[PDB]
Amino acid sequence: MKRTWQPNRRKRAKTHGFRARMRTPGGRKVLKRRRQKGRWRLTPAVR
Amino acid sequence: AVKKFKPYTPSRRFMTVADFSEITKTEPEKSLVKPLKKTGGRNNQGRITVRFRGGGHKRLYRIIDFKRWDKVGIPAKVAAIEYDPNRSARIALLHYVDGEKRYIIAPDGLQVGQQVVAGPDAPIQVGNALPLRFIPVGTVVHAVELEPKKGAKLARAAGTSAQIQGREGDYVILRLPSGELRKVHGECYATVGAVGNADHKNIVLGKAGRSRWLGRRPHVRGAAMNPVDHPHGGGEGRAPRGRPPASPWGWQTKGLKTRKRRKPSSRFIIAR
RNA sequence: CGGUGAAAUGCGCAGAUACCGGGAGGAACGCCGAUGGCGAAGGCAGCCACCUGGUCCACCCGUGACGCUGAGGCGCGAAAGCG
RNA sequence: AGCCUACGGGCAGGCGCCGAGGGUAGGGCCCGUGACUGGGGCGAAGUCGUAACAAGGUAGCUGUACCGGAAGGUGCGGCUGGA
RNA sequence: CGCGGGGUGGAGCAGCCUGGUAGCUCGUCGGGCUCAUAACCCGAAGGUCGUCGGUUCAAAUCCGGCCCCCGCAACCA
RNA sequence: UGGUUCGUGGAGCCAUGGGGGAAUCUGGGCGGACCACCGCCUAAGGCUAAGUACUCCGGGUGACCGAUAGCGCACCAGUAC
RNA sequence: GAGCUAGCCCUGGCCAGGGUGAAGCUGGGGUGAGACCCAGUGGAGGCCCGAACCGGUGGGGGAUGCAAACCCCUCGGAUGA
RNA sequence: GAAUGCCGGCAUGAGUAACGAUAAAGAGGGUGAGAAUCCCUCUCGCCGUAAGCCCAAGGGUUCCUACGCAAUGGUCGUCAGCGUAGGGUUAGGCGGGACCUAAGGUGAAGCCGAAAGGCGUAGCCGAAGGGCAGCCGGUUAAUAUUCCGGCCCUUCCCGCAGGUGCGAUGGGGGGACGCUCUAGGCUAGGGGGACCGGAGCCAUGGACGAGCCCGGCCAGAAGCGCAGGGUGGGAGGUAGGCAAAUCCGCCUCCCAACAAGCUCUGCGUGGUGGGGAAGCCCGUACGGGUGACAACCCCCCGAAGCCAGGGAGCCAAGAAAAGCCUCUAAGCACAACCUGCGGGAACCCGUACCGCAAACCGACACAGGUGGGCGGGUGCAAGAGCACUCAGGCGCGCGGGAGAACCCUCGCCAAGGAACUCUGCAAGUUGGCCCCGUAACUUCGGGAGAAGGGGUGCUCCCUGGGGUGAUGAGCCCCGGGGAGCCGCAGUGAACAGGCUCUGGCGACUGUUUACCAAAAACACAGCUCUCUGCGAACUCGUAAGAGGAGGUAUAGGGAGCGACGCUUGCCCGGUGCCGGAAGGUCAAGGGGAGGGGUGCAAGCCCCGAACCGAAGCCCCGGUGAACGGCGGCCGUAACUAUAACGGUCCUAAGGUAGCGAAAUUCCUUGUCGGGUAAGUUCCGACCUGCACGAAAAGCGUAACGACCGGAGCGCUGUCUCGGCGAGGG
RNA sequence: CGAUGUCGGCUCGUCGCAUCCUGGGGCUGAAGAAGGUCCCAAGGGUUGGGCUGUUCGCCCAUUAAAGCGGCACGCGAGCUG
Ligand SMILES: [Mg+2]
Ligand SMILES: [Mg+2]
Ligand SMILES: [Mg+2]
Ligand SMILES: [Mg+2]
Ligand SMILES: [Mg+2]
Ligand SMILES: [Mg+2]
Ligand SMILES: [Mg+2]
Ligand SMILES: [Mg+2]
Ligand SMILES: [Mg+2]
Ligand SMILES: [Mg+2]
Ligand SMILES: [Mg+2]
Ligand SMILES: [Mg+2]
Ligand SMILES: [Mg+2]
Ligand SMILES: [Mg+2]
Ligand SMILES: [Mg+2]
Ligand SMILES: [Mg+2]
Ligand SMILES: [Mg+2]
Ligand SMILES: [Mg+2]
Ligand SMILES: [Mg+2]
Ligand SMILES: [Mg+2]
Ligand SMILES: [Mg+2]
Ligand SMILES: [Mg+2]
Ligand SMILES: [Mg+2]
Ligand SMILES: [Mg+2]
Ligand SMILES: [Mg+2]
Ligand SMILES: [Mg+2]
Ligand SMILES: [Mg+2]
Ligand SMILES: [Mg+2]
Ligand SMILES: [Mg+2]
Ligand SMILES: [Mg+2]
Ligand SMILES: [Mg+2]
Ligand SMILES: [Mg+2]
Ligand SMILES: [Mg+2]
Ligand SMILES: [Mg+2]
Ligand SMILES: [Mg+2]
Ligand SMILES: [Mg+2]
Ligand SMILES: [Mg+2]
Ligand SMILES: [Mg+2]
Ligand SMILES: [Mg+2]
Ligand SMILES: [Mg+2]
Ligand SMILES: [Mg+2]
Ligand SMILES: [Mg+2]
Ligand SMILES: [Mg+2]
Ligand SMILES: [Mg+2]
Ligand SMILES: [Mg+2]
Ligand SMILES: [Mg+2]
Ligand SMILES: [Mg+2]
Ligand SMILES: [Mg+2]
Ligand SMILES: [Mg+2]
Ligand SMILES: [Mg+2]
Ligand SMILES: [Mg+2]
Ligand SMILES: [Mg+2]
Ligand SMILES: [Mg+2]
Ligand SMILES: [Mg+2]
Ligand SMILES: [Mg+2]
Ligand SMILES: [Mg+2]
Ligand SMILES: [Mg+2]
Ligand SMILES: [Mg+2]
Ligand SMILES: [Mg+2]
Ligand SMILES: [Mg+2]
Ligand SMILES: [Mg+2]
Ligand SMILES: [Mg+2]
Ligand SMILES: [Mg+2]
Ligand SMILES: [Mg+2]
Ligand SMILES: [Mg+2]
Ligand SMILES: [Mg+2]
Ligand SMILES: [Mg+2]
Ligand SMILES: [Mg+2]
Ligand SMILES: [Mg+2]
Ligand SMILES: [Mg+2]
Ligand SMILES: [Mg+2]
Ligand SMILES: [Mg+2]
Ligand SMILES: [Mg+2]
Ligand SMILES: [Mg+2]
Ligand SMILES: [Mg+2]
Ligand SMILES: [Mg+2]
Ligand SMILES: [Mg+2]
Ligand SMILES: [Mg+2]
Ligand SMILES: [Mg+2]
Ligand SMILES: [Mg+2]
Ligand SMILES: [Mg+2]
Ligand SMILES: [Mg+2]
Ligand SMILES: [Mg+2]
Ligand SMILES: [Mg+2]
Ligand SMILES: [Mg+2]
Ligand SMILES: [Mg+2]
Ligand SMILES: [Mg+2]
Ligand SMILES: [Mg+2]
Ligand SMILES: [Mg+2]
Ligand SMILES: [Mg+2]
Ligand SMILES: [Mg+2]
Ligand SMILES: [Mg+2]
Ligand SMILES: [Mg+2]
Ligand SMILES: [Mg+2]
Ligand SMILES: [Mg+2]
Ligand SMILES: [Mg+2]
Ligand SMILES: [Mg+2]
Ligand SMILES: [Mg+2]
Ligand SMILES: [Mg+2]
Ligand SMILES: [Mg+2]
Ligand SMILES: [Mg+2]
Ligand SMILES: [Mg+2]
Ligand SMILES: [Mg+2]
Ligand SMILES: [Mg+2]
Ligand SMILES: [Mg+2]
Ligand SMILES: [Mg+2]
Ligand SMILES: [Mg+2]
Ligand SMILES: [Mg+2]
Ligand SMILES: [Mg+2]
Ligand SMILES: [Mg+2]
Ligand SMILES: [Mg+2]
Ligand SMILES: [Mg+2]
Ligand SMILES: [Mg+2]
Ligand SMILES: [Mg+2]
Ligand SMILES: [Mg+2]
Ligand SMILES: [Mg+2]
Ligand SMILES: [Mg+2]
Ligand SMILES: [Mg+2]
Ligand SMILES: [Mg+2]
Ligand SMILES: [Mg+2]
Ligand SMILES: [Mg+2]
Ligand SMILES: [Mg+2]
Ligand SMILES: [Mg+2]
Ligand SMILES: [Mg+2]
Ligand SMILES: [Mg+2]
Ligand SMILES: [Mg+2]
Ligand SMILES: [Mg+2]
Ligand SMILES: [Mg+2]
Ligand SMILES: [Mg+2]
Ligand SMILES: [Mg+2]
Ligand SMILES: [Mg+2]
Ligand SMILES: [Mg+2]
Ligand SMILES: [Mg+2]
Ligand SMILES: [Mg+2]
Ligand SMILES: [Mg+2]
Ligand SMILES: [Mg+2]
Ligand SMILES: [Mg+2]
Ligand SMILES: [Mg+2]
Ligand SMILES: [Mg+2]
Ligand SMILES: [Mg+2]
Ligand SMILES: [Mg+2]
Ligand SMILES: [Mg+2]
Ligand SMILES: [Mg+2]
Ligand SMILES: [Mg+2]
Ligand SMILES: [Mg+2]
Ligand SMILES: [Mg+2]
Ligand SMILES: [Mg+2]
Ligand SMILES: [Mg+2]
Ligand SMILES: [Mg+2]
Ligand SMILES: [Mg+2]
Ligand SMILES: [Mg+2]
Ligand SMILES: [Mg+2]
Ligand SMILES: [Mg+2]
Ligand SMILES: [Mg+2]
Ligand SMILES: [Mg+2]
Ligand SMILES: [Mg+2]
Ligand SMILES: [Mg+2]
Ligand SMILES: [Mg+2]
Ligand SMILES: [Mg+2]
Ligand SMILES: [Mg+2]
Ligand SMILES: [Mg+2]
Ligand SMILES: [Mg+2]
Ligand SMILES: [Mg+2]
Ligand SMILES: [Mg+2]
Ligand SMILES: [Mg+2]
Ligand SMILES: [Mg+2]
Ligand SMILES: [Mg+2]
Ligand SMILES: [Mg+2]
Ligand SMILES: [Mg+2]
Ligand SMILES: [Mg+2]
Ligand SMILES: [Mg+2]
Ligand SMILES: [Mg+2]
Ligand SMILES: [Mg+2]
Ligand SMILES: [Mg+2]
Ligand SMILES: [Mg+2]
Ligand SMILES: [Mg+2]
Ligand SMILES: [Mg+2]
Ligand SMILES: [Mg+2]
Ligand SMILES: [Mg+2]
Ligand SMILES: [Mg+2]
Ligand SMILES: [Mg+2]
Ligand SMILES: [Mg+2]
Ligand SMILES: [Mg+2]
Ligand SMILES: [Mg+2]
Ligand SMILES: [Mg+2]
Ligand SMILES: [Mg+2]
Ligand SMILES: [Mg+2]
Ligand SMILES: [Mg+2]
Ligand SMILES: [Mg+2]
Ligand SMILES: [Mg+2]
Ligand SMILES: [Mg+2]
Ligand SMILES: [Mg+2]
Ligand SMILES: [Mg+2]
Ligand SMILES: [Mg+2]
Ligand SMILES: [Mg+2]
Ligand SMILES: [Mg+2]
Ligand SMILES: [Mg+2]
Ligand SMILES: [Mg+2]
Ligand SMILES: [Mg+2]
Ligand SMILES: [Mg+2]
Ligand SMILES: [Mg+2]
Ligand SMILES: [Mg+2]
Ligand SMILES: [Mg+2]
Ligand SMILES: [Mg+2]
Ligand SMILES: [Mg+2]
Ligand SMILES: [Mg+2]
Ligand SMILES: [Mg+2]
Ligand SMILES: [Mg+2]
Ligand SMILES: [Mg+2]
Ligand SMILES: [Mg+2]
Ligand SMILES: [Mg+2]
Ligand SMILES: [Mg+2]
Ligand SMILES: [Mg+2]
Ligand SMILES: [Mg+2]
Ligand SMILES: [Mg+2]
Ligand SMILES: [Mg+2]
Ligand SMILES: [Mg+2]
Ligand SMILES: [Mg+2]
Ligand SMILES: [Mg+2]
Ligand SMILES: [Mg+2]
Ligand SMILES: [Mg+2]
Repeated sequence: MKRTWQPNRRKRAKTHGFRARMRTPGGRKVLKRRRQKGRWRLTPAVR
Repeated sequence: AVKKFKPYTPSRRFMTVADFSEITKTEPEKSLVKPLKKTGGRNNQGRITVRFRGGGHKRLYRIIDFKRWDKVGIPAKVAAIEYDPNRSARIALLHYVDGEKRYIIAPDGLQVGQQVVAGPDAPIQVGNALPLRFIPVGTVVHAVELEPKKGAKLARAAGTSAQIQGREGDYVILRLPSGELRKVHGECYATVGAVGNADHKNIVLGKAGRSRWLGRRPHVRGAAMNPVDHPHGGGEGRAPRGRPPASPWGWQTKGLKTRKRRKPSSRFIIAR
C-alpha cells in the first residue's frame, strides 16, 4: 500500500535545503554541527 | 413565504428554501463594487481558534456602505435587490444620481425605483439614513451606530429591528433586538425601517448537507470525548456529565456570566 | 402592610404599606347604556379614516313570473384546544 | 400408415383453440375461537366518601382543557331547565 | 461467612450517646352531644423495654452470647 | 526579590522591579537589627598590562595502545551503509 | 519531522451506462374569483440499479507470506457530508 | 565457561522448505567449448478501458553499438535492465524563465518580545490557474512540433511610406469564471458499399461469382461557404471613478432593435506538399524493394470534444493580477504612438531512456501502491460491463516424470432435504430484458424489483412510425399482426436479486479503532438551556497580532438532547449558577490609645490595641431541557386472596404519564398463551420493576441498515455419509 | 510466572467396574408373564432430535440399553472458537 517516502524535489529542497537551514537559528547549528564533524554533504542532495 | 418540498427523498419533507421572489433580475453581481475576494480561513496564524469551521461554498465579498454620511443630501434610486451569501439579509443596489453605485442593507418594504436619501434631512420613510437625534420617538430603525462616525454596527441581521424609546440630553435610548435598553449617542446615523427577510427564522436545512454548504462542520459533544479532551468525557456508557456543565477549557457553560463588570460601557446599558 | 368569618402562609427596618414626580409595557374601553341597536347564526362597544355587506322609507319610475324551499356540495361557525 | 357401397369424397386416426376440474400464488368478505385486557348489565344486608335533588349547605347544567382513590374540583366561554 | 442500624403498652414512633424520670399520636375502656352512628367533648386504664448472664448502690439505658428484622459488601483471575 | 555560609532568621552588607524622595565636607555610606561613642571609606562616569584558563595548531617526552587494542577512521571515513 | 496520517486554505481534474420522474411551464376542467384536478412538457434529489473510483461486510486462502495487512469469491457508496 | 553478554568464524535442521500468481507450451534450424533457457521459423496459448499507445511525478545512463560472463539473474545462459569502451539528448513557435497573480512565504514603513526572535499595509517571491506565436511528412543503431522538406506565424531594433495630439506602474472597461440538464451545426472516431485501386487464390464435396482478401487518407495561408460567440449608434448635462480626461458611471429627449452591421472563433473547400495496405521476394537482431502513374469516391452512426464568454433551471451564489482596448496627467508636441513594406536581432534551462512498472514508492527482476489523455470490432436492450478478437504486447528467468496419503482451488451425485452448527458459516437456489400482476402499514414519496407469474431462439409473409437523403430508393433507429422449424433446454456460452413473516437498536445518506471491533458507538438536520451590545463573548499568543468577522441577537460561542408524533410530572434541603449599595468575618494600607531599646538631651529605632479598611466566605432570596433526588412499618371489604380506605413515622419531595422478566429480572428455563413432535432463545400477555421512567429524555413511529434475535418457503455436500473426477503442490 | 493455553463441541480413542443392556445365579411378600434385591460377570453394545455456549438437565420419538467415572475435569505443534 502507499508508503512513507513519496519523493519530491520541490518538497525536499524547500524543507531540508540550505536556504531553509539558514533562516532558522536551529537549522544554522545543523550546519555548524555538520561542518565541525566533516560531513561531505551539509544538505540532502536535491536535483 | 418560504417554499417547501415534497418527500421524494428523505430530508426533503423537512427541508425549506427561502423565497427568492424579491431578488430582482440581477442575479450576478456588480463589479466596481464587490472588488474583494473573501479570505476563507478557520484559523488565525496556525492553530484553529473557533472550532468546527471549514468547507462550504466559495464566496466573493460584497462591500457594503455602513458609512452613510459619505453622501449626505445626495439621493439615490434602488435598482436591484440582490443575494449576499456573506449575510443573513439581502442587499440593495443604489444608483446615486451623483453617478456612484453602492450596496446597502435592504430594509423591509424597500422596492425598486424608490429613491433614498441620507442626511439630517431626508424624511422619515424606509431606507433613509438620519442621525438618531432627528428620528422621531417610537419609530423602528436598523443599521445603527453605537459611537458616531465609526460605522453601522447594530440591527443588521435579517428581520432585526431597533426601536427608539426616548432621549436624555444628547443621547437617545434604544430597545435593541435583544431587549437591552442601550443609551447611544444622538449623532449616530441609523437607517429607518426594519431589516426584512424575516422568514430567515423559518428556513429548515433538512440534512447535514446544508450545514456543510454553509461551512458548519460537525459539532462534537464533550459527552462522547475522553477526559483528556473534555471535562465531560470518560466513563462507561453515557456518563451524565458528573459535574457542573463546562466548556472544553473548564469554564462553566450554564449561567456563568462572562462580561467584564468593570467595563467603561456599563454606564450606558440599562437592560438585559 | 396583605388577607380573613377569624387567622395563617406571604411582604417589609436591606426602608415595605399609604404619597408624589417621571418612565416602560400589555390588555380591556368607564359615564353615554337602555326593558336599547346591528347581524343569517357565532357574535359585535373608547375615537378617527379608508375598503365593505345587509336593511328600512317615500316616489310608484323600468324588467316583467325572473318566485319558494332545498338531499348533496360549498362557506361561516362562541369558548377551550393544536402548529 | 390403414378401412369404404358410385373417390379433386367418406371413416378411423393426428394436431389446434375452448374446456369441467385439480394444483400454485396473492387478495376481499364473513363465522368460530384465544392467554390477557377495556368498559356494560344484574346480584344478596360488603368497603370509601356525599357529587346531584331545598341557595343541597361552593346555584345547577354544558362544550372544552388540565388534575384528583371516586363521586368530582378548577380555568375559559355559554344557558334559565337558578336567585 | 463479613461490616453497621434495630427489636419499647394493641399499631407506628420517641427516650439509649451523658444510667436513677418511660413521653407522643392513634387505638381500647367509661360517660357526654344525637333519635342512632361517625365527627367532637370530658375522664381513665394498659409496657417481664426480644431472651441469657455481669457491671454498678442501681440497667430500656452500659458490656458481652444467642434468636429475629433492615441496609451494604461478597472483588481479580 | 537575588547574591553571599545565611532557607526570614536578631538579617546586616551588595544589587535591584515598584512607591515616596534629600544634601555637597556642619555633606554622605560602612563596621550584621537598633541607639550612643569610637574608628574605616568617599557611591550614583570610564580605561588599565602582568601573573590566570583552554588546545583547532607545531615540537619534545611516555614503567600509553599495538589492528576486537589505540581516536569513530593506521587502509582516501564522518566514507560506505 | 504534516513527502505516511488528520484537518483546513489556494488551484485543476474525475464520476460508463441505464432507471425513477419533485417543483416549475402549456392546455383542458373547476370557481363569482380561487383553492384544486387532469393530461403533455420538464428533469429535481446527501433518489434507485451498476463500471471506473473510494472502501473493507462474511467466508476461505495466506502465517520464516507475493505481501511487517496480501490474494480469491462475496459485499457498501458510487452528483456527494 | 556461561552474563537470552559483544565481535568474527564454522556447524545442525538438510541436500530438507523454497525457486515469487494454474496465461502453456511443442518442433525444426543457426551460433556456440558448453543451449529447455540466446537468435530465426512454423504450430499452440494469454491480455486487449490492457498485460496496448501518449504524458506528468519520480529515477538518473538504465537508451544504441562493439567486445565479454567472475559476480547480479532464485536454475541455465552464448542472453540482459550486468562488466569494459565508444556513441547518442540539437527549439523564437513544445514546457519553464528574462510576464501575471492565488493560498502561503517574505517584507522598506510600523508594532511587539529577556536574547534568539513574533507579527505586519504597500512591495516582492510563489502555479497543472490567467497570458503567449507550429501543423503535416521524412530521415538516425540511438534525437526530433528540436535536424530536413512544404506550408504558416510571434516579438523586438533600424529605415524609408502614409495617419493621429502622442504619452504613465494612474482612471475605466475587459480578463471574469458556480452546479445540473441541455438545443443547432460541426469535428474526432466508427460501420457498410453493387463504386474505385491492387499482388494473387478457386483448395476437400460445391462456387469464375455485384466471388475471396487488402486498401480506399493526412495537413493545408488568404479567399470564399456553413454553423456560432461577442458588441447598439448619435446629441447634450454631469457634483461620482481620491489630480485630469473626450473614457467609465448617472440623468434627459431623439434613431435603430436587430447579430442588419463590425469584429472574433470553429468546421469544410482551398495554391500546394505528403502518405499509401494485404500479398510476393531477401543479407541480418532488423528493416529494404515491388505490389502503385495506386485508388484516394458514396452513404450511415456519431460524441463527454469544437463554435464557448451558447441556452434553461436552481441556490449552496460561485479567484486575483498581468497581457488586451480606451482615457487623460506631468513631460512632450524636430519628439512619440498607429497601420503597411524592407532589412536585420531573437538569449538561459529541459529534451536519451523507464514511466500501472524488472528502471518510481515497498532492503528483492516483491501477486501491494502510483496522477492525466487515446483506448478499435463483433454480439449480449445500454455501457469503459461481459465473451472473443484488430494494432500492439506477452507465456510472468527453474525444469523433467509420476498419478499415494493429505492440502488449496474446482466439477458432479442416488434417497433425504438444515437432521450440520453457536448461527443455513460456507456452498447452493434466484439472477438480464419485455409484459401481466402486487398485501399490511404509510409521513401519501413509499413499501415495489413486494410477492407470484408468463414470453425470450431460427425462418417465411404482411404491415405502422420516425432520422438522413428532395416527398423516393438506399443506410439506420424504433414497433404491431400471422404462419411455421428445431433441440432437453432460445439472456442455449460469460456478465446479472433467493424470498417472506416478525421483533431490538439507531430516524434516515454519512463517520469511526491506517494494521483483530463499522456497531445499538460518532456525526446529522431539529429541540432546549446558557453566555455575548461589538475594541462582543470565546480561542491561540508573554506581547504585538490574529481567528471569531471584513459577521452584529433571525448573529456568534458553550452545553446537552438527536427526524417525526404524543409528552416531559413533584422536590431549591446540600452543590453549581443568578440577584441582593443590610449585617458578620476578612489581607495590604490608614490610624495611633499604650509600651519598649539607646542618648545628657534635642532626637533616632522598634513594637503596638480601639477604629476606617475590598473581593471572597458566612447570611437572605431565585433557579432543574443546572449537579442531583424522587420513602418505611402496620391494619382494613359479602368465602379465601388482594386492598379502593385508615393509623403512625420520617423526608427537601416521597416515581405522575408511559413502558415493564426488557441491551434493564438476582430467585428465573418466573407464570399463562402462540410457533415445534419436542422451544433456557423468539413473539403476545401478567406485574412480585433485586436494580425502567421522561432532553445521561419516556412511549411510539413509515422508510432506511454488509447491525442483533426468532420463524417459515424455495434450494443445496452443512449433515445422514460419503464417493468419483480435475488442476496447483 | 526467561509461559504447563482455560470451558464446551468435533475427530480419535483407550482403561477401571462400584454394570444400563445382553450371559450365569441365590433370596423374594417369586403362581405365570413382568418385577424387586444381592452375587459372578466387563466380551460386545450403549439411538436420532427440540432448547441452551453450555458440561449437566428438561423434553420429543424410539430402544435390549440410552451406565458411571479415569486418562493435565484425555485429546487446540489435530480442528473449531
Ligand atoms: Mg478584478
Ligand atoms: Mg499568514
Ligand atoms: Mg508560520
Ligand atoms: Mg454533536
Ligand atoms: Mg469514547
Ligand atoms: Mg493529545
Ligand atoms: Mg477533566
Ligand atoms: Mg481534565
Ligand atoms: Mg408612579
Ligand atoms: Mg414587559
Ligand atoms: Mg354601509
Ligand atoms: Mg310601473
Ligand atoms: Mg380561542
Ligand atoms: Mg397558541
Ligand atoms: Mg398541550
Ligand atoms: Mg371431387
Ligand atoms: Mg382435442
Ligand atoms: Mg379453464
Ligand atoms: Mg380452476
Ligand atoms: Mg380453470
Ligand atoms: Mg388432487
Ligand atoms: Mg388457495
Ligand atoms: Mg380483490
Ligand atoms: Mg379474531
Ligand atoms: Mg356542586
Ligand atoms: Mg351535597
Ligand atoms: Mg352544590
Ligand atoms: Mg367546566
Ligand atoms: Mg384543582
Ligand atoms: Mg363559568
Ligand atoms: Mg330546575
Ligand atoms: Mg332576584
Ligand atoms: Mg424505633
Ligand atoms: Mg426506636
Ligand atoms: Mg366512648
Ligand atoms: Mg357518637
Ligand atoms: Mg484481570
Ligand atoms: Mg479490577
Ligand atoms: Mg537568597
Ligand atoms: Mg536574601
Ligand atoms: Mg526555613
Ligand atoms: Mg539576609
Ligand atoms: Mg529601586
Ligand atoms: Mg549602601
Ligand atoms: Mg549600617
Ligand atoms: Mg566597614
Ligand atoms: Mg556592630
Ligand atoms: Mg570602609
Ligand atoms: Mg569614579
Ligand atoms: Mg573593565
Ligand atoms: Mg584568572
Ligand atoms: Mg599534538
Ligand atoms: Mg579500530
Ligand atoms: Mg593480528
Ligand atoms: Mg499531507
Ligand atoms: Mg494532507
Ligand atoms: Mg440519468
Ligand atoms: Mg407535472
Ligand atoms: Mg438525474
Ligand atoms: Mg445516490
Ligand atoms: Mg441505498
Ligand atoms: Mg450500487
Ligand atoms: Mg479514465
Ligand atoms: Mg487510494
Ligand atoms: Mg475481507
Ligand atoms: Mg473489519
Ligand atoms: Mg482472513
Ligand atoms: Mg445494494
Ligand atoms: Mg450504487
Ligand atoms: Mg563461572
Ligand atoms: Mg561466550
Ligand atoms: Mg532465544
Ligand atoms: Mg553470533
Ligand atoms: Mg547442513
Ligand atoms: Mg532427496
Ligand atoms: Mg524434514
Ligand atoms: Mg518432504
Ligand atoms: Mg519441494
Ligand atoms: Mg518466478
Ligand atoms: Mg557448430
Ligand atoms: Mg511537470
Ligand atoms: Mg524528469
Ligand atoms: Mg533505484
Ligand atoms: Mg551503469
Ligand atoms: Mg538494451
Ligand atoms: Mg553481443
Ligand atoms: Mg555471469
Ligand atoms: Mg571480467
Ligand atoms: Mg547464474
Ligand atoms: Mg530474486
Ligand atoms: Mg560462447
Ligand atoms: Mg550495459
Ligand atoms: Mg538575460
Ligand atoms: Mg534581456
Ligand atoms: Mg518573475
Ligand atoms: Mg504587478
Ligand atoms: Mg531584533
Ligand atoms: Mg515574518
Ligand atoms: Mg509578482
Ligand atoms: Mg513565475
Ligand atoms: Mg504557468
Ligand atoms: Mg499555463
Ligand atoms: Mg508557449
Ligand atoms: Mg526512441
Ligand atoms: Mg515527427
Ligand atoms: Mg490618446
Ligand atoms: Mg496603454
Ligand atoms: Mg478594472
Ligand atoms: Mg486596471
Ligand atoms: Mg478526419
Ligand atoms: Mg468520417
Ligand atoms: Mg476489384
Ligand atoms: Mg472440389
Ligand atoms: Mg471502408
Ligand atoms: Mg481539409
Ligand atoms: Mg448612448
Ligand atoms: Mg476628477
Ligand atoms: Mg438576433
Ligand atoms: Mg480557410
Ligand atoms: Mg511502402
Ligand atoms: Mg515487412
Ligand atoms: Mg452562459
Ligand atoms: Mg500588480
Ligand atoms: Mg478589447
Ligand atoms: Mg526528445
Ligand atoms: Mg522522448
Ligand atoms: Mg495510466
Ligand atoms: Mg522495484
Ligand atoms: Mg531496484
Ligand atoms: Mg517490505
Ligand atoms: Mg521475475
Ligand atoms: Mg488488487
Ligand atoms: Mg489507481
Ligand atoms: Mg471508446
Ligand atoms: Mg470495445
Ligand atoms: Mg444473437
Ligand atoms: Mg447488457
Ligand atoms: Mg472515453
Ligand atoms: Mg483471449
Ligand atoms: Mg500478434
Ligand atoms: Mg515464476
Ligand atoms: Mg455429467
Ligand atoms: Mg445429493
Ligand atoms: Mg435427486
Ligand atoms: Mg424441499
Ligand atoms: Mg439443529
Ligand atoms: Mg446436534
Ligand atoms: Mg438465526
Ligand atoms: Mg450465506
Ligand atoms: Mg440460475
Ligand atoms: Mg400481509
Ligand atoms: Mg415491514
Ligand atoms: Mg409506486
Ligand atoms: Mg419478478
Ligand atoms: Mg416487506
Ligand atoms: Mg437455432
Ligand atoms: Mg428529412
Ligand atoms: Mg448526421
Ligand atoms: Mg419453449
Ligand atoms: Mg448470472
Ligand atoms: Mg427492522
Ligand atoms: Mg429481546
Ligand atoms: Mg480495526
Ligand atoms: Mg494496531
Ligand atoms: Mg457500515
Ligand atoms: Mg426533536
Ligand atoms: Mg497563533
Ligand atoms: Mg493569554
Ligand atoms: Mg481582531
Ligand atoms: Mg476577517
Ligand atoms: Mg449555537
Ligand atoms: Mg445559540
Ligand atoms: Mg445521546
Ligand atoms: Mg445519543
Ligand atoms: Mg405516527
Ligand atoms: Mg424533568
Ligand atoms: Mg435542590
Ligand atoms: Mg439551591
Ligand atoms: Mg436554596
Ligand atoms: Mg434557596
Ligand atoms: Mg453571589
Ligand atoms: Mg493593620
Ligand atoms: Mg504607621
Ligand atoms: Mg465585603
Ligand atoms: Mg379478612
Ligand atoms: Mg396510608
Ligand atoms: Mg407526583
Ligand atoms: Mg433493571
Ligand atoms: Mg427449527
Ligand atoms: Mg409451549
Ligand atoms: Mg412457554
Ligand atoms: Mg416478552
Ligand atoms: Mg414484568
Ligand atoms: Mg435509562
Ligand atoms: Mg435527564
Ligand atoms: Mg435516545
Ligand atoms: Mg421503545
Ligand atoms: Mg425513539
Ligand atoms: Mg422500528
Ligand atoms: Mg448496518
Ligand atoms: Mg449506512
Ligand atoms: Mg431480521
Ligand atoms: Mg463434502
Ligand atoms: Mg478424491
Ligand atoms: Mg490431482
Ligand atoms: Mg506460570
Ligand atoms: Mg524454558
Ligand atoms: Mg463385580
Ligand atoms: Mg443383567
Ligand atoms: Mg439376570
Ligand atoms: Mg417370573
Ligand atoms: Mg433375580
Ligand atoms: Mg441453538
Ligand atoms: Mg465441567
Ligand atoms: Mg470415557
Ligand atoms: Mg478438577
Ligand atoms: Mg481438559
Ligand atoms: Mg488452535
Ligand atoms: Mg478446546
Ligand atoms: Mg468469543
Ligand atoms: Mg468469529
